Amino acid sequence: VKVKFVSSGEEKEVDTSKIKKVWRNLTKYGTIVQFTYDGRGYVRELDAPKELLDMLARAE
Amino acid sequence: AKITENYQFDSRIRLNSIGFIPNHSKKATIAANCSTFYVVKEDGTIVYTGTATSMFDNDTKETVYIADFSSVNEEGTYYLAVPGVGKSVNFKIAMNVYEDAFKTAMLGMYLLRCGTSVSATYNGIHYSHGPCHTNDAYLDYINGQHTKKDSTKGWHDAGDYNKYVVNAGITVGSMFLAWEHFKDQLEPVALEIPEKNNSIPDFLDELKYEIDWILTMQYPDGSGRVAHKVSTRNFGGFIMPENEHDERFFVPWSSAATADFVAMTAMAARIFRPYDPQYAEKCINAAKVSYEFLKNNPANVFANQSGFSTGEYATVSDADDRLWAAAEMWETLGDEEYLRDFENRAAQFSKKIEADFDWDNVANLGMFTYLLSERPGKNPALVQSIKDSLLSTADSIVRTSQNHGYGRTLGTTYYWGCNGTVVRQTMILQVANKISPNNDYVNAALDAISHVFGRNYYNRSYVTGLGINPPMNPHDRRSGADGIWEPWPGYLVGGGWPGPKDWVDIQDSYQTNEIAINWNAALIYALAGFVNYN
Ligand SMILES: [Ca+2]
Ligand SMILES: [Ca+2]
Ligand SMILES: [Ca+2]
Ligand SMILES: [Zn+2]
Repeated sequence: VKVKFVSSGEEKEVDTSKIKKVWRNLTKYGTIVQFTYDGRGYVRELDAPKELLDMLARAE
Repeated sequence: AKITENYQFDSRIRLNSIGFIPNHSKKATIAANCSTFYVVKEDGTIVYTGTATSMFDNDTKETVYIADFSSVNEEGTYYLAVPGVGKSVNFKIAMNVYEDAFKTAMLGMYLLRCGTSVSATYNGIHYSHGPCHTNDAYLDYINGQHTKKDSTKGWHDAGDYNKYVVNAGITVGSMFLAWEHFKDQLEPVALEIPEKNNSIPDFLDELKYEIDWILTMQYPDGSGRVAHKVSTRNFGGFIMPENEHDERFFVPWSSAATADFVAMTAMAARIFRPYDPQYAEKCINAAKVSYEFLKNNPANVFANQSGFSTGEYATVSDADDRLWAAAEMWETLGDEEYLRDFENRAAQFSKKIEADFDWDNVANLGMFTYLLSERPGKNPALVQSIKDSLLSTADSIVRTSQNHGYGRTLGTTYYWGCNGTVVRQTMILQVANKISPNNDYVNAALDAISHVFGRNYYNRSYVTGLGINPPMNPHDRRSGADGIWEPWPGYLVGGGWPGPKDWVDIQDSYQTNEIAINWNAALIYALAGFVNYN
């Protein structure tokens, strides 16, 4: 599936098949899911497709 | 011999724009092909000729050239001249080179005070505001009653004005550890604060203004639960704090806030006793009430704060917070019960010391207190396991900084607030150096400092009002709402992420360009070790 994310002021999309690393940060507001792909991006946890969240859980 | 060419500043020559200390490391990163370099006094006298060495900066994916001028050890003002490139900004070499920056970071804390007017003149610029948030705070969300219980004072947390216990935890803890670690260095220091003529060391006066607020956060029912924050319902706009009239509320308790409270107040009790013994007794009695609650209610509890839209600071676990609380109760009081709590908790950490830590993961503070205590009775094996983890982790930070093209202790890791962690890592390095003296640890601490003062990709200081091309546009309401071009001084901005080039110095970027008490506290600890230094 497609992960939509904003980078350098542009709406961008990446399919999770092309996503390499996935990990989390806790901010003062909630969780961010960072990733790399064949590029860097992030989404808020609540904006993440479950498939990305599955990948995070496996990496963890 | 004097330089014979006229050198112009070149932004590819990146170094600590404050300067350097005799007998410590001094490096520049030159993001340009070069070889020879000179260190030059202001009149053009050459004091050193060297050869820069190539290194791949894996972080930015480019080769940089490292100019190592550590052997220059005569106090003065200098610049680096690099044939084919240009010159650096001027810098100082001096034993006291960081004292002004320390005092400026402390000024930032003063200027964050809530419940009072503040005023300071910095670089000829008068920063001020009138008394704010003098009606803190109402109990409706705690007990249903529109009753005010005094919750004034403390520091505004960040670019907003709300006050959060969990973030106060790492902030106050790190600053109290600067005091304990560096007491003889900090106790004589005078600051630009209203309490400059009292009988209390000025560093501690600033902390007392925060502890005065923390002490108000226990529930009025006497249970020992600690409210998570004092907040407006929603974020206010870019207005001066004295113009924010919306009601502020105590927010329902969390177990982490409660544990952080115990740690902070137990530290305050031992720290303030020489100076304000009645206050010290108040602090320890309050710590005991909340510790007893924690003993009787072991579960992790998140604050019920979804009726608010301000900072959450919802640490995922309180296990680290409870470990820290036990350590501090033990160090202040010495009772076997507190030691036993601490040791039982600590022995279960698989990794005793973590390199990357902040408000969510405060166990390192308790590990530090435990390890450095002079009290008898510690389990020898647990001491050794913590010690080994400390030294292993410090050694890893040294390697990371040596292998990074800009000396960044945190390597290639970037996230919201990561600039604070870069300097917070100086705690690990300085505690390691107390346990096992090693100049590499101290030099790595100075690499962290140098990184936030201009030895970085951007060639910029990350601290408002200091060094080369500092941040001008923090996500900071006072700075945005006042009549002054330069932002309020002395604040370490949070930093860019996800990448090493992603900082944007624009007011809208709360993600990369906010301020925060926990970031300033880390900077304060880092600089404190170099105040009144030998
Ligand atoms: Ca004083
Ligand atoms: Ca925690
Ligand atoms: Ca302004
Ligand atoms: Zn205020």
